[PDB]
Amino acid sequence: SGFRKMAFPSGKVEGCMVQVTCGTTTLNGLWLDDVVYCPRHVICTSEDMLNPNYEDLLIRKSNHNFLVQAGNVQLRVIGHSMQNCVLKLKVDTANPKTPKYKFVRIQPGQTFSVLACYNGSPSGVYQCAMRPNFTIKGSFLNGSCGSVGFNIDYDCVSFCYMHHMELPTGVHAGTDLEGNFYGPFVDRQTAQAAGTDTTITVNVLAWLYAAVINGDRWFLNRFTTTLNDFNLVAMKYNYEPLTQDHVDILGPLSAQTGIAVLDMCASLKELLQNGMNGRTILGSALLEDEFTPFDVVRQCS
Amino acid sequence: SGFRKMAFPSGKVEGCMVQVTCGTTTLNGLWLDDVVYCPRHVICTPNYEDLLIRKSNHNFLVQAGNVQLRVIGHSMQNCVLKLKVDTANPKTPKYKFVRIQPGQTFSVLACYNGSPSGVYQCAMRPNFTIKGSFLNGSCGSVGFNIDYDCVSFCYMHHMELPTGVHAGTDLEGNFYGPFVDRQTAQAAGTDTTITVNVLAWLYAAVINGDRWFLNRFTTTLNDFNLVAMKYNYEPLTQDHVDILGPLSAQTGIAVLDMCASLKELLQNGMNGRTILGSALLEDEFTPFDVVRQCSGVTFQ
Ligand SMILES: *[C@](O)(C(=O)NC1CC1)[C@H](CCC)NC(=O)[C@@H]1[C@H]2CCC[C@H]2CN1C(=O)[C@@H](NC(=O)[C@@H](NC(=O)c1cnccn1)C1CCCCC1)C(C)(C)C
Ligand SMILES: [Cl-]
Ligand SMILES: [Cl-]
Repeated sequence: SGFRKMAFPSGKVEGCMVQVTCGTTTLNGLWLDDVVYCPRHVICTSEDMLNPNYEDLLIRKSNHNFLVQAGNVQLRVIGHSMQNCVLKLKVDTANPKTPKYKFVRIQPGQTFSVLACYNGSPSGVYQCAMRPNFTIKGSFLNGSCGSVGFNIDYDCVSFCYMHHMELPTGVHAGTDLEGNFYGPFVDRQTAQAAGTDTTITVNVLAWLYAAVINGDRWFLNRFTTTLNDFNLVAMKYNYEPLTQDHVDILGPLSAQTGIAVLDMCASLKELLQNGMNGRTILGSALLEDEFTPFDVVRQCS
Repeated sequence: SGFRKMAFPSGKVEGCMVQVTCGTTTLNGLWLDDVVYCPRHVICTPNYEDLLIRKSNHNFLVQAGNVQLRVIGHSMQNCVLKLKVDTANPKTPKYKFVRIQPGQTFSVLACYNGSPSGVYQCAMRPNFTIKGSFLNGSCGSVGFNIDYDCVSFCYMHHMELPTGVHAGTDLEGNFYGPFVDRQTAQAAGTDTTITVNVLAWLYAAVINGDRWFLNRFTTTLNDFNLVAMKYNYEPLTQDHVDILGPLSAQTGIAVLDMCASLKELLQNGMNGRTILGSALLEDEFTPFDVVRQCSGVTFQ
């Protein structure tokens, strides 16, 4: 029993972390096989972060302008290339600690573990979600760029995030491991508005199912709703629309608990109307939206 | 910016986890140097001395991945089994065994069949339980802190209590709390809130720009402790005040000034507001956890 914000064990990722220095900029890189991946803005100066011409800056660099440190060992850079907003440094050594891995681009609502690192060394591991507005609510200080997000379903590491910047509201933006930003963001210091964030409805329902599995029934009611009436109400609380895909996805937790998906929707509608009235669900006084249907089945079964 | 429930990096501990099988019971062991540690209840179907006498070394199946370890010795220490093996763990980190106090936090590496499955942060509750997340097969999962490349092992998981909270031992097999490794009736005591940790988390909030709950008021240790008692909060000691000293100095909010904030929150509630995305007063971050996370301390 119990229900925690549970991260993946970080060891497979810790053995991939290195420090990358170009100029006076030091940040983290990810060493897989004979390639180090890091944010391309490691090549930028103070005098040019508004409108950097990355192609013009990179052509001016030598392999020897990149200092790559794995523990107290310098790796030899024998080549460099840019893929979207990630820099790929070819190095003379394959990482002997390279795990089984893949690169996956995730959808809003998906969860992943972050290993927050400084100077190529890990500080901590925590759980995050890709917000509907394509930010993440991370915990990152200066130096954390090149920290990664990952899942480890079944001994294979799925890299899904690389950290690049903090927005003025204190939330975070970054790329997949192909260097494509999540959301409308660019690696420039120009002003860039994050969309209004919304609550991940399918995740809140998954968590209510986790609560029932763990023996909490207080918030259930005798009512049902149509999907369309649910979405009309939930939109008024800045909840994401629930789609038929989401209803299908909740089918197995519905089967395990014997509570129909649109019956649980009616419970959520009442909780938005009433609040908790001094009660808690799985030790929270708020409706939690950073557990996916898959995360609930992983932790509860 | 940002403030998350952050665990220690788990890599040093992942390389120590093994599967222990005795008869029909499979659970987790911790492999350090040439010894595997696990709950003594692995030998059960209790008179532990007697049950153990009847076991030869080959009764204990220890697997480190798909490699069998050879057991050459077995002894009991309190409620832990120590299995001597013929090979030292070449992945043994710098470590020590420590016994923590109620209110102290640590990371749990939840494991099944000797395989790490997840990591989370929790606190030893004032009632000596932990609010963990554990299914059948999780016994022998361990809790730990890291302090500059040294792993301090503090917890080994033994059982779930009827309310769904968890009980276990230090790595010398001494239970936290008034629990026994027996199928008899046992209950979590009334729990209380870890006051010094709530104050640390309000400092984390202020560092992260969440300031609405701050007020002009200050209090006394004596006046606040009468309010703490009233709200089933642990007493705040002068040592706790001294421990929050760095956060007082960094934020400009003295501890008894923050206590007057906490009094108002206990008396009044949060009036529809949140702190660091919580509608509850969070008590599973220590002062050291807040300094750690907000200053970017790393592990070697
Ligand atoms: C990272 O590269 C790093 O760890 N570097 C090691 C120390 C040497 C670093 C992480 C900093 C917290 N990231 C950055 O420096 C990035 C790079 C890459 C893209 C832009 C630059 C600047 N930057 C930032 O994260 C900045 N963020 C911003 O400038 C945002 N704007 C504001 O925060 C802001 C605040 N008040 C008024 C006006 N603007 C913008 C917002 C829109 C998207 C782009 C970033 C700082 C300010 C350094 C956090
Ligand atoms: Cl996805
Ligand atoms: Cl969290």
